[PDB]
Amino acid sequence: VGLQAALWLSADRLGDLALLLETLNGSQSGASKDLLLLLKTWSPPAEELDAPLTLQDAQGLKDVLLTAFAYRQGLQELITGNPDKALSSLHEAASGLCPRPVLVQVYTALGSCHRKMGNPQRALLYLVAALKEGSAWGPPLLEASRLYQQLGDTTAELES
Amino acid sequence: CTVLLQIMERESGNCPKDRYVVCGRVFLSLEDLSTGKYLLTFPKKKPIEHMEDLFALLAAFHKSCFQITSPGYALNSMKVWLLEHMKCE
Repeated sequence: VGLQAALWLSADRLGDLALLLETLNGSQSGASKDLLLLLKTWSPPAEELDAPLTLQDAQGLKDVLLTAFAYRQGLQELITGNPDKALSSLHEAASGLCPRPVLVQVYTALGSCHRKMGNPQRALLYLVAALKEGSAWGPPLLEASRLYQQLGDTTAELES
Repeated sequence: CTVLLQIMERESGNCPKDRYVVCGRVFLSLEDLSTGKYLLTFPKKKPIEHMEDLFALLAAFHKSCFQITSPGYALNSMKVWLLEHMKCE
């Protein structure tokens, strides 16, 4: 189910994915058309008891599902012009596996949310954290350029 | 037994302030223990509501202190293992 859903979540088939998981859990969970709650409701049925090996198990992939869907939901809402709804799911991203390249990008994303709302001093927080934790600090300095453009700090912008 | 809390200052290299207190007295017997009363006997005394029983376990036990660093992840499975696998109240 995890693997199937990863294909459908690489291939933008979220309507079919939620349908699969609605079928899996009780179909009484028919109206929870949000994924980010169905993925958490979905319970791996064992600690994977003494059977053959695996390279990866149900939970270990559920943990990838939740972070991947959260990140994707967030970026779509941000570009679509909801730098209000982003903040919820972009906090669900860091709360569950965030390999540090996923945190770097979640933080640029939250810098962008706040810059679009007109909250520059909060955005600066998340962007300095992204500078620190990241090995690729292009996308944050870009976000900073756009911040100083929004304000008019043209010397700061140019230096960024 | 009777109990002594000894105090000494460290700052002043005079050894000046070597106060004490006599902090009470502990009477005990097999008549008392035969009816519990100070014991901790496990699982019935799961729900810990006289905090001295918590404090007794944090005094008696073998304490061991650790750092956990995940340097290319964040670390949150703790609470699940604690709450779900280990099943912590």
